[PDB]
Amino acid sequence: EKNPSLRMKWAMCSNFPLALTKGDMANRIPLEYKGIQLKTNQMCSIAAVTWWNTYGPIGDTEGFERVYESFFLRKMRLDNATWGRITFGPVERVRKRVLLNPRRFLPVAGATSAEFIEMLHCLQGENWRQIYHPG
Amino acid sequence: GIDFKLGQTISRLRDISVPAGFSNFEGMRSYIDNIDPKGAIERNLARMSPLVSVTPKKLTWEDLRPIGPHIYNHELPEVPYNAFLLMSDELGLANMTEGKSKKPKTLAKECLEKYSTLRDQTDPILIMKSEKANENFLWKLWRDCVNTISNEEMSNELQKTNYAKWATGDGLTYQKIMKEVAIDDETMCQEEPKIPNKCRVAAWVQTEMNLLSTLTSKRALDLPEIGPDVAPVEHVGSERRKYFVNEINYCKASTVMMKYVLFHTSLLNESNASMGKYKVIPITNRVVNEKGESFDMLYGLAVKGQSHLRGDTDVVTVVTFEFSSTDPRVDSGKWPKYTVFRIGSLFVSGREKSVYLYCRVNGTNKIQMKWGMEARRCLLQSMQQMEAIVEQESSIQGYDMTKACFKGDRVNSPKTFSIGTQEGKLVKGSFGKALRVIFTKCLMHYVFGNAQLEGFSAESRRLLLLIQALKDRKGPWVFDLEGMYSGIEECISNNPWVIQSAYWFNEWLGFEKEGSKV
Amino acid sequence: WRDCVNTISNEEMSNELQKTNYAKWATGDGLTYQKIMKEVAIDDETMCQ
Amino acid sequence: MNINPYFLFIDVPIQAAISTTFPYTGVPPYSHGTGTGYTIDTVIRTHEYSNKGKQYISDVTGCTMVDPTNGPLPEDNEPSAYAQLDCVLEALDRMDEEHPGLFQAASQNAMETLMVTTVDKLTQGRQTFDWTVCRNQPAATALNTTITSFRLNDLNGADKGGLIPFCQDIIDSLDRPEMTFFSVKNIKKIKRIPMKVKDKITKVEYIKRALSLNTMTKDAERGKLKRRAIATAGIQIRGFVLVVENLAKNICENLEQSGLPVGGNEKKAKLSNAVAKMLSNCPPGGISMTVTGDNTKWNECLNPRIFLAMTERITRDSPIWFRDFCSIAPVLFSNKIARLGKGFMITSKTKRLKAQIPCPDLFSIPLERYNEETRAKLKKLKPFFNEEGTASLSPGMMMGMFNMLSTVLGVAALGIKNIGNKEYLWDGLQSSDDFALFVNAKDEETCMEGINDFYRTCKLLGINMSKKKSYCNETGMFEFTSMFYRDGFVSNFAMELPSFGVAGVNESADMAIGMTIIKNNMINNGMGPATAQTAIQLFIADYRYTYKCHRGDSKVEGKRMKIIKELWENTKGRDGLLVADGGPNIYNLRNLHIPEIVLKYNLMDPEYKGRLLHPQNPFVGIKEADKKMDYDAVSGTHSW
Amino acid sequence: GKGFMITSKTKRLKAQIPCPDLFSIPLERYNEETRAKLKKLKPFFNEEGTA
Ligand SMILES: [Mg+2]
Ligand SMILES: [Mg+2]
Repeated sequence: EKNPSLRMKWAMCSNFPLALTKGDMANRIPLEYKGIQLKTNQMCSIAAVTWWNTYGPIGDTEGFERVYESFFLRKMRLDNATWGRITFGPVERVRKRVLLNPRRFLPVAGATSAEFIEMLHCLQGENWRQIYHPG
Repeated sequence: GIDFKLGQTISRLRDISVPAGFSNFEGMRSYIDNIDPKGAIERNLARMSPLVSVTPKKLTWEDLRPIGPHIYNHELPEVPYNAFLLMSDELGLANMTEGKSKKPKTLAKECLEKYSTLRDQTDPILIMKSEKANENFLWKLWRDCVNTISNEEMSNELQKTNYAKWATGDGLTYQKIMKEVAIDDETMCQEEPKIPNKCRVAAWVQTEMNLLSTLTSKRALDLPEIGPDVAPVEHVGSERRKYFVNEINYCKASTVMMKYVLFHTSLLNESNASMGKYKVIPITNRVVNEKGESFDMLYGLAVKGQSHLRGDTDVVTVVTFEFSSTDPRVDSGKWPKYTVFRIGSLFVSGREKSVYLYCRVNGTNKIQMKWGMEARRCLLQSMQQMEAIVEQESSIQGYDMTKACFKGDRVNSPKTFSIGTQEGKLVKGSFGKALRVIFTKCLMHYVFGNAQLEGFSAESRRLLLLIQALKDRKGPWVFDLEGMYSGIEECISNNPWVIQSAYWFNEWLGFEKEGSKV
Repeated sequence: WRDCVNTISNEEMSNELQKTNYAKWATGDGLTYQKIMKEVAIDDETMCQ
Repeated sequence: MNINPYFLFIDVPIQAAISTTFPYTGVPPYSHGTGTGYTIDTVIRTHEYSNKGKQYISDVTGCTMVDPTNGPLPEDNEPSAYAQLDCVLEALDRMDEEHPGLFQAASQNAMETLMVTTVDKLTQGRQTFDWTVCRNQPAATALNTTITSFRLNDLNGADKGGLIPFCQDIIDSLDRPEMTFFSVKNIKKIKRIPMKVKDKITKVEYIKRALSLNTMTKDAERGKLKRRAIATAGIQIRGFVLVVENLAKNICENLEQSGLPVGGNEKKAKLSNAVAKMLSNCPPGGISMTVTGDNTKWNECLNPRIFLAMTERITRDSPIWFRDFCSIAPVLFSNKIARLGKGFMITSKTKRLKAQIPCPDLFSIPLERYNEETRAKLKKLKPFFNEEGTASLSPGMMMGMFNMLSTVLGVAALGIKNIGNKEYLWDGLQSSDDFALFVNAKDEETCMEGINDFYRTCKLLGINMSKKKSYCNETGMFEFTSMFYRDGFVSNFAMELPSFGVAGVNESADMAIGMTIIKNNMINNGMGPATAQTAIQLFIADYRYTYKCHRGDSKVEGKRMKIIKELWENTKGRDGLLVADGGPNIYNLRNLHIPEIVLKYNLMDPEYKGRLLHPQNPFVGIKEADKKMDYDAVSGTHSW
Repeated sequence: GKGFMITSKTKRLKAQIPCPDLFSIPLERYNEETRAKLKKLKPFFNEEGTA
C-alpha cells in the first residue's frame, strides 16, 4: 500500500498482526487470556503485548539509563530549567547555523547554544517571546 | 585512470541529437567551445517581430468585471444539491446514553427502537422520485436495512443480497469482451465525455452558509487532553484554545463535520473487511449538550454495496437513506437527485413535524473515504487564522488581546468584522461569528471539493491578489485580463460552492468598488 | 468460416473450433438476455411483455 | 442577513486570510479511468510548439523527430520552443562572468562525487520503468533485474563497485545484437502462476525499451481543473541523470536568484533579501515594480538539445571522459519515447458491452468510432505513432526530470539585467517553473518596457511565461514559490500540514515520529502555539483509535481494551503509564522533544518499567521512517 | 402453465412471471392481446395460478 497509516489501521484490527520470536520467553505468554487469543501455534496479537506489560516477569533495569544517557540528559535539562515572563512585542530573529541537540539554519533571537535550540519551538514566535534558562 | 569509452549506438544518437545547423556532435562541441556570442540576444530581439509582447495594460476598478455572468441567467437550471449527506436539512434521532461506547449496529437498533413508529412504517408515501430512481427498489432496499439492523444477529450484512444486486444498480454493468471481437464489432464506439451542465445560483447554498455558521445547543467536538501547562506560552496557548473551541464547539458545522468523518471512517473499515457483499452502515454521531448529557444520534442508514475493486479510484456503490424534516416540495430545484418518502412524524417540542426519508444512489472511492476521515483538519485550518489575527493584535499592544479580541477590555472594544449584508447594507459581527463563518467555509471546501473547486479557488486567487494591489494603490498591471477571467470562469459549471462563491465574489467586488470611490 | 476451415484441415481428430471465445460472439450466443428474479422484474416498471 | 465569506477581506488583507482561500481540506482531485488520453495531449501539445522546426527520421530507432532549436523566431504570443543556441550560450557566458570559476568548481566537485559514487546509490529514488518486464517497479527491484540480465549477456561492471563501470556497460549493452533477460511469464495451470523465462529481444527493441518513459496521470495534484501526465524513466538513464542533476545543483547552490535547492525556512529569508536588495538599488525617484510570474508549458517547451549545450558549456574545462558522461542524459532525452497510457474504452450501449483497445491497436479501429476530441487527438498523433503503442517525443521535456538544470537556464535569463542598454534593471528569483521578477526604472512606462523586453528575451531561450497567470504591481507585494509577501510580511500558507496520524510502524515509534512533525511545524512553518497544541490533540485521538489504546477510565470495549483497563486498576502510578498502554497523555509544547518512555521513567512503577523494559523480551528502519526522516525512540516491548 | 415472460430491451433482461403472479403487475405491461385475455380471464381467475 502507498499509505503506512491506513495499512497500519487495517493491520491493527487483524487477529495476529505481530511477528513473534521463538524462545522460552515467547512460551510464557498464555495461549488465550479470558477469551482473547493472544498467540497461535509464530504469530502474535497486540493483546499479547498488553498482557506483557500487565502480567509477566519483572525484568531488571540497571544499564538502561547508561545506554540512554542522552535522552535522560534532555529530560533533566527540561525539568531543572526555569521559565520567565512572556514578551508579546515583535521580535527580530537573525538567521544562523545552530546545533539542534548537544546543524540547520534557523531564525534565533537570543542565546544560540544547543540547549536553547532544542527548545526553540517553545521560545521564539512571530509576535511573542519567552525567556528560558536550561537546567 | 578512468576510460569512459562511448559505444557505436550511443555515439550515433549523440550525433543526431544536435541543434539545427550542426552535422554531428563534434561540430557542436567545437562551436560551443570556441565561438563566443557578444549580443546574439540583441540581434534576435531586433530581428524578432514586434507582434509578440506582454502588451501590458494598467488595471483599474472599471477593468474588473463580475466573474461568470452566466450564473445570473434564469434559463439555466438551479444548481442541485449533490453533497454526500444532508448538512442543514439533516435530522438525527437522539437517544440519551450514559456514555458507554457501543458498536454502530447496536446504536442504530436502540435509536430505531425508541422511534418505533418510523421503524415499523411499512407503507411508503412517495413524495418525489428524481428522474429514474425506482421507488420499489429504493424502499425495498431501505426496509432491508431496517430489518437487518433490527435483527438479533450481530452481522450487518443485508439479508437479501440478490434483490440488492439490482436495487443498487450493480447488476446493470457492461460486460467486458476480448479486444478482437470489439475491433470486429462496428457498432462499438467510444462514448462522448459527460460535459457538466451550466447552472445558475441557488438560494439553498446561501441558506446552508447562513444556518451552518450559527451556534446550536449541541456540541459534537471532543478532543483528547494534553499535559499540564507549566509555561506562560502554554497558558496563553490554552487560553486561545479555550476561546476558540468554546465558539466553534456548538456551531452546527462542527456537528456536521464529525458526522462526515465518522461515516467515511465506517465506510473504509467495511470496504477492506467486506469486498463482495452488501452491508448496512449507520450514519451515527456522538453529541453532548450544554448540560453534559450525551446522546447517540442516528441520521440514517447506508447500503455500501460490493466493491470487488482494489485501488484508489474504484467506485463503491453507496445508497444513502437519510432522515429529514424539510419538505422537498418547498425547493423542488434542490433535490432532483433524491427520492424522498414521507415515513412518519414526531413531536420535537410538543409540535408535530413531518419526517421524510431522502434516498439516493451514490458512489465513492477509497481515497474519498480516506480523505473523509481527514475532514477534522478543517479545525486546524480554521484556527490557524485567528492565531494570526490574535497574534497581530498582540504585536500592537503587549498584553494578550485574546480576551480583548473576543470580549473586549478596558482599553479596546471587542473586534468586529464585516460578515454579510441585508437590504444592500453591509453588516458587522463579532469575532465569534467570523470564526464560525471561517470554519464553515473550510468545511464546504471539503464537502464540495472536486476538480472544479480546485481550479476556481486557485485561479480566483490571482484576481483576489490583484484587488489587494488595487486597494493599496500599488498600480497593478495585467498583461491580459480576459484570459485570466476565462480560466476562472471555465470552472463554474455545476459545483454549488463555486457558483455561490462566484456570486459572493461579485457582491464583495461591488462593495469594494463603492468603498474605493469614497 | 476461416476457423471452420482451419479446424477441418488440421491433423487433430476433433472437429472442435480453436477460437471458442471468439466464436461465442461471432455466432451471437453472447447476446442472450440475463434471467433475473421475478420479484425484481415485478418491481421494474420498464419490463413489459 | 446573508453571510458573505469574502467580506472578511474588507477588514483583513487577502494575504493574511489567503490560507482560507486554499481548499486543502478536501479530496485532491484524482484521475479516474485511462490516462492514455492525457498523455496524447502532451505529445500533441509538445509537437504543436515545435512543428516549425526540422522534421527528420531517426536512423537509430526510425522515429519521426522534431528539432525546434535554432528554428524560426516566434511570430505570435503562443508558446514557442524555438530557442536560439547563440542566445542560450550568451546567457551562460554572462552567467559565468558574474560568478567566475563557478562552472569549473561545480564540474570538479560533481566529478569527485561521481568517482566515489557506487551502484547502491541508484537504489534511492521512486518507481522506475523496468525494461525486462515493461512495467513499473521500485528502483532496487529494477536495478537488481537489470544487473542480473547484464550478467546473462556477459555485461559486467556492476559488481566492480564504482558507478563508472556500471554506466559503461549500459552503453555497451546498447550495441549487443540481441539482449537476453529474465521475464515474468504468466502461465495458466485453474490457476495463473508467474515464472521466470529466458527471453530474447533484438537490438532495436532494446534501444526503444532503454529510451522509453512510462506515463501515468498526475494524481493527488492540487490546484488545477484538468489532470496531466507524469513520466518515470528506466534504469538506463537514471545513473547519468543523477550526475547531471548534481552538476546543476552545485551551480544553483551558489546563485542568489536560485531558490530551488533552498528548502525549509530559508525561503522566507530569500524573499526578504531579494526585495530588500532591489529596493535599495532602486534609483532615487524611480519606480520598482515586481512581476508575479508563472510559466505555462514550461516542460513542453524546454529542449533536451539545449540542455546538451548547457552541459557542454558548464564542463568547458574538463576531461573528455567526464564531458561525455555529462552529455549522455540529454542525449537519451532528445531521443526519448513516450509509452502511452493503457489504451481506450469502447462500448456498445444496445448490446451492453465494453472493451479495452490497447495502445498498439489504437489505429486498427476506424477513427469514426472515437469521440470528437479523441478523433482529433489520434489524427494529429498518427505521424509520431509507433506500431508498438508508443509515440516519439523528441522536443520538450517531462516534468521533474531536469529540475536543477531548468532553474539554471531560468536564472541565466534573469542575469541579462538589461536589453539595448535601456533605462531599466531587472532581477528576480527562479525555482523550477516558478519565477518572480523585479524591475527598477524611472517610471512605470519604462518598467513595462523592461518586462516586455524580459518576455521577449525569455522567448529566445525557450522559456514561456503565462500572461494569463502573470500580473505586475509596485514592489513590496508579490508571490513566489506559492508564498505571499506583503510589506515585509511573508504568509506561507500553501503547504498542507501532513495528516497528524500514526506513521504506521509501531506504538513507541509512531508516538516519537508524530510528536516530531508538530515540533518541526512550529520551528519551520511558523505554526502557532494553540494550533500546535490542537495538532497534538488531533494526533492523540487518531493514535488512540488506530492502536486501540484509550485511557483506562474510558468505556471503550475491545480485546486490548480489557487488558488496558486491568492494567489501569493494577498499576498504582497511573501517570507513569505509556499512552499506548492506556496511560495519560502528558505531551505539551515544552516537551515535544523527549520520548514518552524516558519522560515517564521516574513516574513509572518498578513492576511496569521492568515488564516494559525487560532486557530479553519476546517482541523484540529504527533510524529513518519510510523521504527519510529521523525520529528518537527507545527500544522496548512496543517496538515489535 | 408456466406463465408469461417480460423482458427489458434496453437493460437486456428477462424474467418469467408465473401463473399466480399474472395480475401482480399492471395489465399495461402486457401486449394488447394478452392484456385483453387477462381482462376477460379476471372473473374466473383463482388466486393460485388456476382458472
Ligand atoms: Mg515551480
Ligand atoms: Mg508564482
